[PDB]
Amino acid sequence: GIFGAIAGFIENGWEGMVDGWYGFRHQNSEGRGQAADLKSTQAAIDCINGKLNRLIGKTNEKFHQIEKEFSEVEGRIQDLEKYVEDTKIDLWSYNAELLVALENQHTIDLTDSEMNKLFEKTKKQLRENAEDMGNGCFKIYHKCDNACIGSIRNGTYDHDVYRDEALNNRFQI
Amino acid sequence: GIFGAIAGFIENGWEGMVDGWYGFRHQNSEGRGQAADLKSTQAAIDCINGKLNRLIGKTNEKFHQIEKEFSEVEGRIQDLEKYVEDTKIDLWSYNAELLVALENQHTIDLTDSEMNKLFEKTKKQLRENAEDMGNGCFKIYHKCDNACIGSIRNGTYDHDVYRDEALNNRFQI
Amino acid sequence: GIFGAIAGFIENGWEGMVDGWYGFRHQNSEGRGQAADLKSTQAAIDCINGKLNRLIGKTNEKFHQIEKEFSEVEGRIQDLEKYVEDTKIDLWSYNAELLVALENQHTIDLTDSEMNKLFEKTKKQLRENAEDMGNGCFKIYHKCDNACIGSIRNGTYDHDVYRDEALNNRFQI
Amino acid sequence: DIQMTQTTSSLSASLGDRVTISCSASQGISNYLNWYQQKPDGTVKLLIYYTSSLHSGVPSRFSGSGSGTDYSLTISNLEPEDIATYYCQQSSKLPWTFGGGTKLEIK
Amino acid sequence: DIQMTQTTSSLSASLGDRVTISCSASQGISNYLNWYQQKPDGTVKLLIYYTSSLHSGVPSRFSGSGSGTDYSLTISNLEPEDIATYYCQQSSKLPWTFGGGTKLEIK
Amino acid sequence: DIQMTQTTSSLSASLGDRVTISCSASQGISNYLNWYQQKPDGTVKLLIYYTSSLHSGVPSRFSGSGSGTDYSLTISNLEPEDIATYYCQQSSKLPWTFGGGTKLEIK
Amino acid sequence: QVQLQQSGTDLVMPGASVKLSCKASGYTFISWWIHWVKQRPGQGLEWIGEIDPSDSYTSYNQKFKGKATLTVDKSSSTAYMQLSSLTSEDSAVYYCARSGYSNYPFDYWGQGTTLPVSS
Amino acid sequence: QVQLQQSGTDLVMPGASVKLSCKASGYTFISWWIHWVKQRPGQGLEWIGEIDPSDSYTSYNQKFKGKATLTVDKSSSTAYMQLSSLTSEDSAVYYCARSGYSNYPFDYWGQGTTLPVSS
Amino acid sequence: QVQLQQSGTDLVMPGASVKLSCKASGYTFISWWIHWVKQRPGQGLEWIGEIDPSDSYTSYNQKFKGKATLTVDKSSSTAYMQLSSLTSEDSAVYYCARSGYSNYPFDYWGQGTTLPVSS
Ligand SMILES: *[C@@H]1O[C@H](CO)[C@@H](O)[C@H](O)[C@H]1NC(C)=O
Ligand SMILES: *[C@@H]1O[C@H](CO)[C@@H](O)[C@H](O)[C@H]1NC(C)=O
Repeated sequence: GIFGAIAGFIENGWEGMVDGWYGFRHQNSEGRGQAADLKSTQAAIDCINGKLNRLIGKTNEKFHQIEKEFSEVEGRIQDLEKYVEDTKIDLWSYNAELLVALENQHTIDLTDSEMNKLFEKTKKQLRENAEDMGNGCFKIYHKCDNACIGSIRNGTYDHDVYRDEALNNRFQI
Repeated sequence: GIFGAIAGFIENGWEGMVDGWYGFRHQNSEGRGQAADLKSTQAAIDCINGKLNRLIGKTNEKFHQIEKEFSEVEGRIQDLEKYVEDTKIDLWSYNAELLVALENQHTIDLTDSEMNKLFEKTKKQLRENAEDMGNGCFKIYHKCDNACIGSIRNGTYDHDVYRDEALNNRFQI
Repeated sequence: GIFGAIAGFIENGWEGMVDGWYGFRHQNSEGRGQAADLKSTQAAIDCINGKLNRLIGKTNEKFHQIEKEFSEVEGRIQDLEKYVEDTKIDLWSYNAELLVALENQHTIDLTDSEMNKLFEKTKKQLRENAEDMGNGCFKIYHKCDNACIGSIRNGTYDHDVYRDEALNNRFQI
Repeated sequence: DIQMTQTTSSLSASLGDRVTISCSASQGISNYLNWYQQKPDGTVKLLIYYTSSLHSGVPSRFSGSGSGTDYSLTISNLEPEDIATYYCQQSSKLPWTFGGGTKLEIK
Repeated sequence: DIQMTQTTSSLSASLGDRVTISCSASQGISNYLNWYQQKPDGTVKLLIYYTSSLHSGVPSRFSGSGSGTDYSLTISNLEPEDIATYYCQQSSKLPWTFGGGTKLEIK
Repeated sequence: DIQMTQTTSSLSASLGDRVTISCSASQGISNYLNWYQQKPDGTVKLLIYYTSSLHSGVPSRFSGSGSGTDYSLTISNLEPEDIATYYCQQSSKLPWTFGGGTKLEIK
Repeated sequence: QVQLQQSGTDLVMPGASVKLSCKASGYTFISWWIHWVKQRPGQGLEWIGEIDPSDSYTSYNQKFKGKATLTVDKSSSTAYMQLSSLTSEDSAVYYCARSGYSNYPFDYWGQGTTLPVSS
Repeated sequence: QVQLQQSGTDLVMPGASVKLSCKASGYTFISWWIHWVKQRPGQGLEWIGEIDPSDSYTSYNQKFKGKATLTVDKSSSTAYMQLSSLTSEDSAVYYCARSGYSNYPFDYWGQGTTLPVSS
Repeated sequence: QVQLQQSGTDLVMPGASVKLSCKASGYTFISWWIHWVKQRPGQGLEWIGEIDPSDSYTSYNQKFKGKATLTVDKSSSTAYMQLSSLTSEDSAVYYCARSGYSNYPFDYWGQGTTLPVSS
């Protein structure tokens, strides 16, 4: 079961991240900006590289086996060898299909989870000073000199002076 | 990965939802009524029917094989044939059990996730117009008739024209 | 760990929780106190013991099989029997590794889901009488948070007689 | 009160031909019109619900379509067991108003 | 302050006897009574954390039951190593109060 | 405005030498220095972006490092195609200012 | 299977009050709504009102506001209409209908209770 | 294993002040609470106070409020309990106990420090 | 392949206005920002302005406030530059640069349009 961010609330992707996978993009009085989040990108990269570590490079040595191609036609032994080889090939093909499907589903779930986790971390950081617009953005109800945008991303954002002002901007008329 | 919706805050299923799988239900001054959500129902139906496409219909052709029932008692070869067939049957039975359990768990997680996603979408639609009552219904603090109820069910929500009326009743009342 | 609670907003676990798996901890005017949540702990134990009843026991009886150790060299039949046994061992080793990895991932995701479910249940119980600080704690604003009107966080929180939003929830300094 | 009308109060048709029961509404109902089969012995059954969905037990012979104000019910393979009176009903605005009825007859 | 009461200050029971030690509270402590064992040399050990939950390393002879204000501790297979003073403590309302004690003796 | 300086306006280095180009900023830029190479015919390409990441198509001989106000661009093995003018540009505050430009020559 | 059993015919004097019945069986009575339709021999079907058996929610037609009262019995799984002041215009066939909610089609109907209001 | 090493016997003159010690080993000192119980020869166990080694949270009994002060040393994993104005009624055996939290049962107990307050 | 095709060379009289062009091909035009850099024949690179093709967001340099006016054409995938009141100090080579965003680096550059402002 996916979360609702990668293709749901996060509408159409950004394509401007050339360094990170997840990140922030703001619009302050100083102008627009984009920045990547290293933690969620690194976590997703770590799990995907681990999934690659289970598969790439890990092979089993099989030196001597049975004959799998027969020029002559025979009875019980040749039929049994062909049956055993076909059974092994079908079982390993089913294993490969199931493994690929399960890891692709888990990778999609992981990326959706990481995007939702970053959104929820930002929402918990902002407290009652910002609002969920449903597009994935945060209408922050207090102006700042880009120091707040810097302090939200790393994780050093507090309510500070921007609590009474944010509440006054939220609750008017 | 249970999202805690189908068995969580939603106490019971709605026997009477004859069309659709997920839906809304309101209580207005113009009376009660309810209707289904086509998008989440179609997504769940799409994934379940995709599992049905990869399961139902696709069968491998096995024309000639080995003997699986023996009337006489020879030793070495009939015991390797019986061992090979028993190994194949045990491996495919384990594959069937694991596949059924994994697909059922993924189906239940998906159907929980769709309900949670639709709940979070209609929660983000009404920022300060509704409060989570925790039973699945939202206490929307303004005069909402069937027009705005269907607007919430529609995606054409405004959340700004009713904000003053939904902010006085939410706090002062 | 996709819900981001056990390694997410909860910075560390609690050594000393000797009765339950998930629990509540507070510091109000009547002193510090701890209690365990029986429902989420029991659900986690129920699913893990379901896995344990699937795995522990349920062993198939295999009385007569083929010879798996050979003291001499024969040729075709020896190679076929060794190939069949090696194929069975490799397939069952892959099945065991995949089953262990998938069930460990599901167990960790289930734990994260149960922690997030308890957190969201407490948040929906509190409604506007508390703010989430992002550490997994709930700054509860009225009085007697978990001594006399906070043993009722077993499902019976009134959240209406303590609608204290004027103290510090919506207040200016 | 939304007025629900049917033009053909009594439709005459033989066996084995398609009949089109047209149903007109005063205001605009999106897809909330349904069809009821009133057999002459008093038994009433629901055939088509929400203008496209087939009710349980209803054969595939009955079908319906339409959008806005004009609505239709199709019985392509009219059998002697299908002789009855057909009604409309809005499920859009209270109160739920029904149609005038359409009683078929064998020509 | 809740007063812990233990009327059987001194109890006599021989080997192999099911001895029951009861601790009564002033009011309901809601399943929060602990059991402690003080050996005569001076070592105190927790036996039953809360009620009907054995501490780690405690033998299966010790068991507990009770709810509300009446709680009991059962030693079904009393041995010379099990002869000690037994205390009851609540964990409901500060301050944490202990019982008068119960010393076991050989009759 | 952040004044961006490059003291080595003209640098002479032979082939195969590890040439080092240093760019200094007035305020601290936080690893937001970008490196641009301008060929003598007018073509400009991006080589190192954010001082530690290789742009697509850039050969592995180009590398960069630095923190705070001092950053460096390192070419491990000089080649005849690498004779060009190099610029440094910040990515911290508006306006986005560039360096004085370092021209590469042959001794 | 699902059925909605009704009484056949009730002979009621004019100006009196009657309590019709609609016994519900074969399904969970709480989960599904019960409606009421009146059909005159010279007129079409007329919707009277709806009832929610979970909490007895009432919403009647404007023409039948003071005429019918809808009640349910959760123990016996029956739905009642309390018709008041029956006149000559009230002589019609009354149907009880199971829908699912207020805005949903009537899934299963009753047999029809003819109520001749005459002396 | 979990041990709570305690002093054996301290001879203190009456009217003076003593600072008992309870060294904790075998477990993480920060994440487990430390209590203090006083047992007279003629009385039962009496809980004095509790300390949280994480942030030095203090909450004592009402009887022993000015008598005892609980401090911890996270570097040496030792928990102290300073007694002030010792009288003849303070001559008892003092136990240090590790519980797990404030309202949790005392898991492991110390050896007990006998404090004869006599001249 | 991604490239930014520009005009070759425009000979414009002094005191006139010019509209340079930077045709974008090989990438989605609305998802990447376009910048403008002026290089004097003796001096270095000087950033002028940036444009967001999605909604025509404008933010120029302080010196080039009234000189430049950045516009885009999403149909033809071209980004314009309305330079006004050209003088002797405006005769330089002008480059257009693709970018991920405002702070993201100049990924690809145009061929450069030389603008000799002479009579
Ligand atoms: C934001 O995080 C960075 C680390 O990337 C560090 O400079 C500091 O913690 C924060 N910045 C400031 C200016 O405090
Ligand atoms: C619902 O949405 C559709 C298309 O989005 C359109 O009919 C209109 O915007 C909405 N209609 C109502 C009745 O809200």
